[PDB]
Amino acid sequence: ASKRALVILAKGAEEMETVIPVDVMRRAGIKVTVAGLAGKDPVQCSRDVVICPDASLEDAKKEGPYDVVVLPGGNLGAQNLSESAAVKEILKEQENRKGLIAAICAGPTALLAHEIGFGSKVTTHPLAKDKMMNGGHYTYSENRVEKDGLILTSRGPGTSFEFALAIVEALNGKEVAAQVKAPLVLK
Amino acid sequence: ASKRALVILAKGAEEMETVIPVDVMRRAGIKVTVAGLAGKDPVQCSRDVVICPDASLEDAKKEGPYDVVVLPGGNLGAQNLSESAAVKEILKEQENRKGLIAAICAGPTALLAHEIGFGSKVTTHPLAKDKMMNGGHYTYSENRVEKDGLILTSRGPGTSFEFALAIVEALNGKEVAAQVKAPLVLK
Ligand SMILES: *[C@@]1(=O)C(=O)[N]C2=C([C])[C]=[C][C]=C21
Ligand SMILES: *[C@@]1(=O)C(=O)[N]C2=C([C])[C]=[C][C]=C21
Ligand SMILES: [Cl-]
Ligand SMILES: [Cl-]
Repeated sequence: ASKRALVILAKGAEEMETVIPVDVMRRAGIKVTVAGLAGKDPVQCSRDVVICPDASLEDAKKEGPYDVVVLPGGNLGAQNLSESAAVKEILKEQENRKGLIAAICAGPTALLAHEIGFGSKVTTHPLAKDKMMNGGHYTYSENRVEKDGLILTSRGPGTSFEFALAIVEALNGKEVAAQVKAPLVLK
Repeated sequence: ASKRALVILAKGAEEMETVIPVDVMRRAGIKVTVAGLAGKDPVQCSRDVVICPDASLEDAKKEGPYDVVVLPGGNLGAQNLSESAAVKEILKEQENRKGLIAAICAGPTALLAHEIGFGSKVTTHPLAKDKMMNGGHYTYSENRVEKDGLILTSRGPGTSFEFALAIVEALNGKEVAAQVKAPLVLK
């Protein structure tokens, strides 16, 4: 049975941090749902790329749970995720069931907002560190990708391939990740 | 005056190779037009990410010329670009005016199709080499990014940041490219 990923797409999401994981996960044979926070309508990302979601979050929630819940960054996207009671509910559920939660750049700050994964070692974008560390609820890491307990985090657009491949490894194993990686022409 | 980029978006385009250059160029202050080959409607990319173009190609052509014309890859996207008389016209015009032409992965095969830049040193995805080299009209390179005469080429999703930053350097200079690069958290 194929693994399933939920990628939550909010206004102001970093479009690279959205598309790279979506695409790489699909290359891995993961069934990915790009779910619009606001509804079914197209989403204006941080650098004005407009992406049509596969479904509203409301509807995608009905088809859960998922093997991974993915939170892109972009400061304003992460802020929208942080303010959402629907996101809170999804993440709490995922945490309760011991499922993978993945977040990149400023995305991990939504974990703080929703009180998810306290005590975990995490990374963020350098510019998001102080926000993430308010209260000392996590242990900070400068690794490009970090993973502790349920929580997989990464730093920025430039770590998005590494982040995506870590998700692939967690869901489908090291061999599939390596097979997906090779045709990408990564460094 | 800001530099201007035309990114031609066809069905089957590799969405990473589309979004990374769009986003990075916008970070550089370049005015980017994502132009839909088929018209104004949303475009289903290779891994099913759906992107709404800024304009149809028909309309974007009217606002040219541009400082760079960018051809994403994705085999089926590149094939659609290769078959298009409108693309032929745009590239011929850009070549005639000694403007930058940039293409990635299988994207450079559209240059072959349209007889653009013969004699240039080029790279492609490894799997697109034999197509690109049919007739020996170009000189092949294994560099991650290659640039010769008017023609800037690159290899794959994993070289997209390098490709984008090369475009930024060509248009806006080395210092802007470096400033845009730093916050990305590239290796
Ligand atoms: C991330 O994409 C993000 O979420 N925030 C941020 C900043 C402030 C700079 C560069 C990259 C990013
Ligand atoms: C490129 O994106 C492309 O245009 N073609 C291709 C192939 C065949 C494999 C991996 C990446 C790419
Ligand atoms: Cl941001
Ligand atoms: Cl392809």
